[PDB]
Amino acid sequence: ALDMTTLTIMRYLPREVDPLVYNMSHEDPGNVSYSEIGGLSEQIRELR
Amino acid sequence: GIKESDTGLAPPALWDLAADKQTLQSEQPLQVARCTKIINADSEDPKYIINVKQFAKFVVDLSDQVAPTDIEEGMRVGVDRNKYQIHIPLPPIADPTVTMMQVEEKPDVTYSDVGGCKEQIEKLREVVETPLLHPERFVNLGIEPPKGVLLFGPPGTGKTLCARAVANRTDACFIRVIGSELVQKYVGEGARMVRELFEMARTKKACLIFFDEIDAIGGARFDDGAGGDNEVQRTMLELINQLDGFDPRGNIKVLMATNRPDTLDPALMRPGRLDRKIEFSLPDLEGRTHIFKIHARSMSVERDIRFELLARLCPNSTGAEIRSVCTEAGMFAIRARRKIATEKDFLEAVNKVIKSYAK
Amino acid sequence: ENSEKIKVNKTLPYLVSNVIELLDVKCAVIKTSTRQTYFLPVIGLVDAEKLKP
Amino acid sequence: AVDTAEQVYISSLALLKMLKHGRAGVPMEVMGLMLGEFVDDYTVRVIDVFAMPQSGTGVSVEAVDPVFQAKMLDMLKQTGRPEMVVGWYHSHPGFGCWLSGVDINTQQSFEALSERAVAVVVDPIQSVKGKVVIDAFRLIHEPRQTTSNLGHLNKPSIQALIHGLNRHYYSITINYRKNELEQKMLLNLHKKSWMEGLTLQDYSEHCKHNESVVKEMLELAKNYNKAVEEEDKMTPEKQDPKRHLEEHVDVLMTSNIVQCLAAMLDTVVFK
Ligand SMILES: Nc1ncnc2c1ncn2[C@@H]1O[C@H](COP(=O)(O)OP(=O)(O)O)[C@@H](O)[C@H]1O
Ligand SMILES: [Zn+2]
Repeated sequence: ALDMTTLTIMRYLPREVDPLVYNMSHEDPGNVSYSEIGGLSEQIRELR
Repeated sequence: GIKESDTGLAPPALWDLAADKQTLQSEQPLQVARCTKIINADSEDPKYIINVKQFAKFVVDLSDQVAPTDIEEGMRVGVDRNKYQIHIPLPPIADPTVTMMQVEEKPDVTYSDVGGCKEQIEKLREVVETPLLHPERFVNLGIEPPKGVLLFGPPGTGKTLCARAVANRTDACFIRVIGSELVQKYVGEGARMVRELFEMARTKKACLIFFDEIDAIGGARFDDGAGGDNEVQRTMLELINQLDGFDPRGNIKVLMATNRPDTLDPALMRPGRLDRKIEFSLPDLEGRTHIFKIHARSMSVERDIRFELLARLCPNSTGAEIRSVCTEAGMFAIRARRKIATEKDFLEAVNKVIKSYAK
Repeated sequence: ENSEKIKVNKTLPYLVSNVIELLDVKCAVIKTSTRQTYFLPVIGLVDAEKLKP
Repeated sequence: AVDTAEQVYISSLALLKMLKHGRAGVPMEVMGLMLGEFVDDYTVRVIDVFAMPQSGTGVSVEAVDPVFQAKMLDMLKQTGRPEMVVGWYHSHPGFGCWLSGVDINTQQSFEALSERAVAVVVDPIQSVKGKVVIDAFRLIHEPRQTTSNLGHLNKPSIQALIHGLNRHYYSITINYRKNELEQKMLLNLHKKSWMEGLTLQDYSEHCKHNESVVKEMLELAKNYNKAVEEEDKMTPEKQDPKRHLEEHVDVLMTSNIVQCLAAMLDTVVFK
């Protein structure tokens, strides 16, 4: 981000943008736990 | 000498004085933007959204010379150069293509222009003409006056013209539409065109709207096509399902027509879309005689014609071909350079179809 | 006087823009309807919780 | 005499408020007032300048808060500044010194105020890096000129002439009231201190500076063997070896001699 007047660099910023990726990163799944899975055991454990 | 390059300008006695100079130095020119979304926190400091195309969008307000009583959604507004406050609501645009569907006034057609099918146009008028001009029998006997009917008859013959005669005697603004005018390379908007059409008709002092080839519009969904020229499936129900009938209809009269009724969606067939259905055929002998009676007015001829025999020399045939044959007797006069048409011209002009179109 | 300065410096017509995310070193990013892009070290007359990037 | 090409004097003390206010309001045409005196028909001098806060109307007559200025003048005359307001100023960032439709009406009030009030325009963003862009204007053929003073000045610039004397307003030549006291005071801002002048920089950085030119001198030495080899007396092209050798020589020698001299002086002073 740069000055409007002299355009000299006022600050660096965290790289990149986009509200869509925010919406992809700010949705909540709710409260879940591995015990609240229907005993897929092996499967769940493999994913762990 | 130097050549002018199409610069215009009027002679001196027709311009200037101090008026033009004062007007230019005094009045601010107005840029044009589209309107949106009256913010309307409490309806005394409303504010609005505007869009200057390719440039920006702004939140703005009105100049107190104009009031929210004149501002709506879109509304084509005009503002000044620097503070962009609303100075004028601009008049509507002729772009929405409604103009090319317009007839806009009493058509040059009467209830005798119909070629013999006066029976059908009369049963039509029972359901559109009668329940606007003679409402003394509908709602008292129970039902709100109907407003819309369909037609189907011979190949592209006379069908539309009935609507024109009705709209003439109804004293109604007339609009006529084909499926093509609900279609563009830009999609989705094709459905929105019917919405625009009904709204712009209701901005008129009540209007009569007619559709042709309603088979191509009122035809139901075809899933097994798996694509293709698929715009129909996006647009057609917005006619069929947003269309209103005798009950749910505002101050509008509607008429349908197509040569092929077998494919039409029952939703169009059922009420809320249609209040009557009418069938036609190839003009009967009385009809064919009456069409030539009508067209005897359409030219200058040696008016001793045996139209009674001409209509019989025509076997099962249309009435559009009757018009074509009358103009073909005109062709007979032209090829002979004759100042008037004659019965022989009519006879061999009829045979032009009857022989060469059926040899 | 703080409120009346702020009121008289709302300026009445103003641009519209699309919100982009915030940062702490509180300060947000904005894309104009003129497709210009800007960074505000201070968001302004709206609190943080009114916002959705 | 009805006023002529004339002259305007501005104090240096007034000037710095002209720029500081302008560079403060980089998004807006910020404005303020000048105190001075129409000392005579030949010139007007301005001493002291006070900017005033924002008005949502921008540059205008209603931008002037009568309550603020009256007490601001009241405070100023109490603390020794009884001068009246002889003119008003506002910033024009991004475009030169000229008067817009609002400005001419704004100034037209000021002439209607007393007799000959003058406006001042500052463009603080292109007034940078030693360049200054300031001019004074007044509304109404300017009365009979009696000296070549305005003939000396550049004629109204095109970016101002497009809105120039056709709007029956004209420039007044700027001038500065700086004095020997202010001159050396401002000079003392950048005047070198003794330890600053005796700083020996950095010997390792000096070698870095020395290499930064000696390596280049190797190329120009090769390039000098190109200018001398094209002695066919061809068309003019100074470039490549000829000049750039001499400037780089100048900086290189003065760098080494001063560093060694100060170190030599340092060797003598401190024992
Ligand atoms: N017997 C007739 N009387 C009047 N007009 C006719 C007749 N036969 C055909 N027409 C013509 O038909 C045209 C439009 O009606 P039509 O094409 O039948 O509508 P649709 O497209 O619904 O079939 C008009 O231009 C009219 O000149
Ligand atoms: Zn100005």
